[PDB]
Amino acid sequence: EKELVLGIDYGGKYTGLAVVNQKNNQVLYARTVKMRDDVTDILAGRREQRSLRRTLQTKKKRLRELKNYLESIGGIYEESSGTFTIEPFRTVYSLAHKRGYDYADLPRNSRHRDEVLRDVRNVMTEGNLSEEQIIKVESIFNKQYRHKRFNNRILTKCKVCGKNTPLRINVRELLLENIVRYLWPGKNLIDIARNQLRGRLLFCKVHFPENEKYVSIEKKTFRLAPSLKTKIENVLSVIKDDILPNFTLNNVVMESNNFDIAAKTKGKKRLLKEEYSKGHRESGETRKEALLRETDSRCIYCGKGIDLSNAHEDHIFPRKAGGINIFGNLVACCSVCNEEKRGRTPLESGILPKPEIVSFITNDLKKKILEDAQYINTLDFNKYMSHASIGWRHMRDRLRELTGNKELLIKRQSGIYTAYFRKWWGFIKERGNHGHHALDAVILASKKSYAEDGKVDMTIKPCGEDGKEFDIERHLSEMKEFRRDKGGKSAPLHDRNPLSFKNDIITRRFMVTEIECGKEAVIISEEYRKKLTEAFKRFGIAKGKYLTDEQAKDAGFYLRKNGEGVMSLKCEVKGTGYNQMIRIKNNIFKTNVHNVGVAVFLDEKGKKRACELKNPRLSKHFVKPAEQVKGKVIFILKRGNMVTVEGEEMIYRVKKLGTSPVIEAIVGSDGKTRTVSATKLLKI
RNA sequence: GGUUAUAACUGAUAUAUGGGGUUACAGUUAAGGCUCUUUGAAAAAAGAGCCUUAAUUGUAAAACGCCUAUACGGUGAGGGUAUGUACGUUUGGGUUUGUCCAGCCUAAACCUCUACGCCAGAAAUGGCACCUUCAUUGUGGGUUAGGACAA
DNA sequence: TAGAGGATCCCCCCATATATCAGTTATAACCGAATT
DNA sequence: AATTCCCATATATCGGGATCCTCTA
Ligand SMILES: [Zn+2]
Ligand SMILES: [Zn+2]
Repeated sequence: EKELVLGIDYGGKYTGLAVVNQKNNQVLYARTVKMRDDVTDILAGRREQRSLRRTLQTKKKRLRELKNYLESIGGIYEESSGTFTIEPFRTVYSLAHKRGYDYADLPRNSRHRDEVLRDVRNVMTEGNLSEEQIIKVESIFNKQYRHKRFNNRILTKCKVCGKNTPLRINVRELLLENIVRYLWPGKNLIDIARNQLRGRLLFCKVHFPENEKYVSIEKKTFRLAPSLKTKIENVLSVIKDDILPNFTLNNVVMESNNFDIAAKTKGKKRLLKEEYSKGHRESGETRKEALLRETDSRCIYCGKGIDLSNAHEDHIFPRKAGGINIFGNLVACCSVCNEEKRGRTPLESGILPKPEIVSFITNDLKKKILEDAQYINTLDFNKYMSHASIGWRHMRDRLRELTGNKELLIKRQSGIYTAYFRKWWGFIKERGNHGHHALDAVILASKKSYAEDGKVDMTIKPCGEDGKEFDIERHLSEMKEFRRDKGGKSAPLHDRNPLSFKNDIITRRFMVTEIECGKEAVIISEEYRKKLTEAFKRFGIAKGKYLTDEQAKDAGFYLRKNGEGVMSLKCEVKGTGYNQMIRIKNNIFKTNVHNVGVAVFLDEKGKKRACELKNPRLSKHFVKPAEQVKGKVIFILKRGNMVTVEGEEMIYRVKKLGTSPVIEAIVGSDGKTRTVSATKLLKI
């Protein structure tokens, strides 16, 4: 064990860690891990909820300020009605809720701020009011309560010292002198002058000019995405428990992910070198400008005129299920086509692109996605290619900190090299079971010596327990699972969609197109439910599909806005109990953190009894009363607690609380869960 | 090979909004039911009341809590505004708990680093905004749907 | 008539600006250490 | 003092409950 080498295979969702010794190429430890993949969705979803909450708070402040001013100038406000009785004041208050957008100048639910202001001004003028009041009202509409601060944010530290890195927009003079030091390299200097310069220097103002010949340190990485950061931490967690206390580390290698994102994103393998400089976007333009040029500044879906003030970059492939922000996934949507699509497949949406602009597109990738949105699934580009490539740094530094040896050697191995040895030593790369990642890790750590006559040497084969080569299904341990725990204080208290609880039944309103096929029995209406079933049978729609906009209109499901929009139906919500219902203010939500543990106590008679402990943060918000603890509690059960049955010696892990906890064996059981009452269960 | 620079390419974190949708309440309309009164031999019809299901209008709520009233806004009158001020520096605080952190927000004291936006002239910079003082009049403000460890 | 086993049920969407970093591809500049 | 830069198409692809119907002592 003189030389120990650890091989790490970094992947988008699975990472394989293996450590072997180069003395005889013997496998000492090999295990693949599974990283959390819901962090990106959770972080994105949290931001939307936070933005919506802050947006509503600003609306309340704007409405309160407008109401106070309206009352001052002669308005009468009634608390019961909540709005002014006078028509000029009532209209202004009503228009304040939807003030429109003002991020672009003027060249429909959301039309513009100017149109709303013009509508506001017209109703104020008709009310015989002074221009001073109109100006003040307009100022309230355009008033900003929370100022935007995007300048001076996320300051970069210098490579040598800790001083703040100056912004590149005040460095344009310095960057010009960096090229004139030496000596087609003629258009390079033009770029710094006449375009945006986003990105810090990674250096301060005293080392960048003259001390640029400081090539002694690695590229420091200070900022990492939380989803990518927790993926590395989960991998490092496995290393600390097993690799750290068992064996020492002398060398570490990693699989370099040269996915060629600039090449696989266009539906090709590797385009020309000269075509890498010029991307899909037009020269001297943005994504919106480039999208309009390919559509001739019109709309693909409806053909109406599109300007920069209303152009939307739609995702032909919805982001609700999949969705990738590529140039070939966004074409055009002006005001209503985006609203009608609302994040669903165009084939399922039914708003087919007009066959007059598709033939005018010069991009071959756009042809396939528009004809069939499902083609992106068969594309050779995935979001995990960037996930695997991004994050190779900030891992060696953390590895060096954990295991010491700040002078650790870092090497990168390409996937082509490990493929040669895998197919030559007698290994098969199966796209099925995930145990094949530990083997990539072993080939990553294995000594590479061809010798012989140009063929891979057979005496350097990795060894199993004693000499039995390396078997994925025989010489591997259990692959670790990293999941999300909802028992913490950071988990959501309830669902984001309020529910209606009238006459002791949980119901909610759902769109006709949003109703899944085969689940129409929940509709309370005895006439629209039959109509929905008839439409499904007539059009020949299987289970799991929806109704398109054209099909819904032709089936009489469009009597919402003068025959120009789909309606909504009130249907009962399945898979919900009374204990999950919590009422906050006038809203009612369904919760999932209502159970925090199982408490077992002694009854008055003497027999043991089990109850469910409720969340302290939601105890007073429960619609129905719960059951408390009467006798003395002997023990309290919790999630992730190793328990055993009264008539068995196996170890089980509790997954669900309640009077009948659900338990599952740590090793084995083929993933099947076991349900048993807590009375006949004991905690180990 | 490393570092850095210029293009481009995806990946994912904050920020500030524009909508759709959901729920509560209060009106209106349509259709379908249940009762009462009444026209009526009867058939039947009308009026009134209630319910259900759709369409429509307005208003309101959207995590619990914790912290802050020594706080947080409106109006009017002064001053300060690259010599300045914080999105910056230094030491802290709130969220914040069994413990620690992220992300936001913020106090006192300071310009070494970092950043400093809009609307208007014919060189003279004016308004807005920001900061601050005072008076008057209100009850507001921040954070919270993420990650670890421990019980 | 009570509790497990076994079906199937349940979760919010679109977009517009404003900033930033972290990876890849290409070209160019050097720096540097190994290799020849 | 001139040259190499590890050998040498591949790598990446809910959880925590709930009801309903069916068995079992
Ligand atoms: Zn420096
Ligand atoms: Zn359109």
